[PDB]
Amino acid sequence: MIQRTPKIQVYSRHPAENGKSNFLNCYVSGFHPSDIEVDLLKNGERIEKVEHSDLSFSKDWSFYLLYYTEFTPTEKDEYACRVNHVTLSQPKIVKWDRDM
Amino acid sequence: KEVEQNSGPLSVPEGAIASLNCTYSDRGSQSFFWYRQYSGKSPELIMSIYSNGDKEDGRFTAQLNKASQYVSLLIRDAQPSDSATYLCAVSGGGADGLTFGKGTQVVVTPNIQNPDPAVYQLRDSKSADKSVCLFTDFDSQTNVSQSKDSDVYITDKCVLDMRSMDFKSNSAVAWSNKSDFACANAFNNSIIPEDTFFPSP
Amino acid sequence: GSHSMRYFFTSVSRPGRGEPRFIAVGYVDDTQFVRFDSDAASQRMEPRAPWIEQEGPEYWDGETRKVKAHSQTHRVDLGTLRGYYNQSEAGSHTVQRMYGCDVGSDWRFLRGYHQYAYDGKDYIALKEDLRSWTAADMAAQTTKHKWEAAHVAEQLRAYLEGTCVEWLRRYLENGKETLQRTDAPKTHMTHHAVSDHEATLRCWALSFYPAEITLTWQTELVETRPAGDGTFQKWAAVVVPSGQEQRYTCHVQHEGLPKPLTLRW
Amino acid sequence: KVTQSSRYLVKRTGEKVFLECVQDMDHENMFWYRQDPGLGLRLIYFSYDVKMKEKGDIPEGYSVSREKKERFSLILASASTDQTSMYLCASSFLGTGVEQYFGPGTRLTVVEDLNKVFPPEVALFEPSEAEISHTQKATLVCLATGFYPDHVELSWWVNGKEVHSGVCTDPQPLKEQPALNDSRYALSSRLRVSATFWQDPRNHFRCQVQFYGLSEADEWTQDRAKPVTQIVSAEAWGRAD
Amino acid sequence: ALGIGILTV
Repeated sequence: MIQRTPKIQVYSRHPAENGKSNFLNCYVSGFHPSDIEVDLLKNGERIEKVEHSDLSFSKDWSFYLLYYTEFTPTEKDEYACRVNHVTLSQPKIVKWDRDM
Repeated sequence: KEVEQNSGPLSVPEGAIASLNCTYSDRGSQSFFWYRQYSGKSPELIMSIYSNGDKEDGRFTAQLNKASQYVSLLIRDAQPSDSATYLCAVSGGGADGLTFGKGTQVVVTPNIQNPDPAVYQLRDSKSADKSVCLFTDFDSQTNVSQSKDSDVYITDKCVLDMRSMDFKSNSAVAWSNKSDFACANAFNNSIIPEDTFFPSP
Repeated sequence: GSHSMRYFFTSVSRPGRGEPRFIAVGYVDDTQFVRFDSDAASQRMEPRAPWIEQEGPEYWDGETRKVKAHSQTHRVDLGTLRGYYNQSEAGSHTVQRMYGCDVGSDWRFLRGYHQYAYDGKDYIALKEDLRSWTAADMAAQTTKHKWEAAHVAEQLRAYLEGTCVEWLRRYLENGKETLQRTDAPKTHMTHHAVSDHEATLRCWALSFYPAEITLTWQTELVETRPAGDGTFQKWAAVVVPSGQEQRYTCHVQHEGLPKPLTLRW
Repeated sequence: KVTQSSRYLVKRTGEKVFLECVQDMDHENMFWYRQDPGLGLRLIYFSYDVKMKEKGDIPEGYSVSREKKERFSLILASASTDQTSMYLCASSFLGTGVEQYFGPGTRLTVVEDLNKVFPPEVALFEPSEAEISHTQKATLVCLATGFYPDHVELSWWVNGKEVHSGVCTDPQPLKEQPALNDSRYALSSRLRVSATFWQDPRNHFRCQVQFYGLSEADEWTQDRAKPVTQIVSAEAWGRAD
Repeated sequence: ALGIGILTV
């Protein structure tokens, strides 16, 4: 019994192009237990309809999950991923970066 | 979807190979079992098989062929101790039920090298003038058939092994409660050698 | 090239709610083909790849029945593991177990494995021979004697070397158009300044399949991540002395590239 | 391994009957079968965990109880004569492709009335002059007759010690009137010795028959010995020619 | 296809 904090990547399925609908991705992996909350944000606010893949795990037993929501990136709209887990003491917010 | 095996009794000379076979209807099946059950005893697990091919354990050889839904058990030296019913079993996948075969009986018969067939009269050790008739010492190919009459009792042939010696012999016992029954005509209605011994005066 | 079939099971107790959660997922290479989640409407094993959908009703009962067996097992397991570890029913625990088989280009047998965890930690594993077990501590050593008594390794070896390889082959065949495809990495580079004088080069590998990829510079390497459509993304990146961009190059090795790509800027 | 609470049983029609089965192999699954000549095993009930039960191939007449992991009760709710059979308990670990192990079986027989229960008479028959002279060997035959139910165990005792070499008892206890469902049964056995051994008057031979009948407490009213579980022997001494 | 040899710990 040891706990691991999740790694988080925030990205888009297809290259970011302002005005074209795309999918927004938050990929969380490397954590234990499997009980995790992941929310996707737009200008600070939770997006209603987010889907996620089925729980799976790595050779080192740590879980991963993909969370995705359709979104249209513009030049100014802030998107982020909000993760809560028993290893964190406060919600972990990672901003989308197109350059990454 | 049943399991099916060849029909008993299969008859096997001591030293020879007993061939037990088994087919199953479900191609998805994955575990296969052989149970030995002696007379009025519970089945005993004697062999499990899981991959295509042959598996050996002492005098037992099992083979599994999945393509054909076909399971085999060979018993290599057929010894006397080896007579029993052999059951085929497959994993039923459902809460661990097994589907069982109906059973194949195996009678491993001895090599009677120097036979000497005989019927003998044997008398009650107690005063009772009562009498029993013993057919013994015949070769394993002879067969003794159930009594054609209603008040005359005849038993199955039974193998006894005299181990202080190196001797084995078949016998069967016959008796009737009618005082018009004798051992001359006790064992007609059977394969009986002409040379079989009937003692006189 | 090579191929995997792999199942993963996860069971998680949840005190004061009900029989625990059990997730079963099955992969062929980098593609999920099946699913089972104890908490779901179906209560069936469900397809998640197109090609597997061609197995008839008897395959889906079969797999449903086996997958349920596995959940029921892992229920009993949480709780047995508690007994062994003197823990109460008030804590949430996990039990995890993956298994599967590898094959090469010819599709012959390569390696087999079967591995089990309790609360994220190694508990008991098959050895590579398939005949012997590594046990992590003294409770796992109870299990081992249990599984020796029961000839579990004999069973697993017949599966790993047998059914496992034969079912993978069949999958590989009924799904050649999706499982034997190979999507080569769409490749590009970006450049970004930072407080001087240094710049970040960023080497991109995008929408490739399978997920095995290798990105090499003459240093950050994010983990290969899914794009969500069945393909994979990864990047690698160096901070390099401003103005010296031609000294550096990025080499992308991948199963879909007839020859290693090499990138300039 | 596995134990069942009883080995032979004789019960009147309508009597409710308890068969118990106990496993100490940490097994989670438990199964009750019948076995009958020509049919093979038929599953009556099984249980994959505690307080659970599912009807098997033939659940009519039967109820089961599984309050404990090591204990799986079979109850015959009102005994009929078609419930006469061999009853086998079985168990196994939960999982995929696991194997079951059987208990020793219980042999249960159901009669219309208990007055059909009879102990064996035992008699044993001495070797022939003929056989002695012909082959230097002597065969003792033993005969157990008129017993009901077919619930016996024959064993040979030579000079106060049980023997096995040169023995063979009939595997099938035999029906005296194969027609009746309630007819009495008979059984033979043979013990073969060298002639010298038989011709020695110091040697003692016993044909022992363990009969399993009524308990020492059942309702019995009639003019004959309560047909209780008992041993009946016959004897013969070596003939001193 | 799934397999055998899954047994309780």
